[PDB]
Amino acid sequence: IMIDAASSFVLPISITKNVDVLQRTDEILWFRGPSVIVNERIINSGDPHLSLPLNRNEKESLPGPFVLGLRPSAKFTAHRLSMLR
Amino acid sequence: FETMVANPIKVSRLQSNGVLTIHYSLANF
Amino acid sequence: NQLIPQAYISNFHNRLTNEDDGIPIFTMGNAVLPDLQDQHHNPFNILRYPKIRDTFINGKVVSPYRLSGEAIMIPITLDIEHM
Repeated sequence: IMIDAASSFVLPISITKNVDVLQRTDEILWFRGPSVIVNERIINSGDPHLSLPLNRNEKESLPGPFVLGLRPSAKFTAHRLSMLR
Repeated sequence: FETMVANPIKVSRLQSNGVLTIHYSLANF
Repeated sequence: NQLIPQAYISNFHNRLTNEDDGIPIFTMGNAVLPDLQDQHHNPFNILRYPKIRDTFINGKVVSPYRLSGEAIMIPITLDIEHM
């Protein structure tokens, strides 16, 4: 098992005409494998949809992925933006 | 386009870690 | 490191024969010297003065030379042409 593989490759043809959005060298980086898309970094380790207690076939279409991400209320953020200045 | 072997970009791990950024230390004329 | 030695520069004969310094010994900002200006403790700033890198480039290394009730003062003239 080696560590020093390249995994980043550049085609010699300069196609930098419509390429202002991708990841450039500063040429285009062409990796060996695809990317990883992660939804949220912080998990909600409580929240009994995930905790599964052992008391008492049901579905629940929860609104989006933002239930499991620990977001603060706008009341405190306004209380903190008043604490800003 | 499938005969277009690309250029590998080598990291050279010692260059990744601590390279800084000699006449300017004036003891060598 | 990064320290200049205290000796080993005697660029004086070149200034004896520099023909701009008014020395009668031999014949054949806006300051010149930073003796009123600081340099923010970087020794490269003294190379911007023209009479100082003149002593760093045209300089030499010397070895140090090593060695009555009423004075009678007699002025002695020395006039020798030499090459």
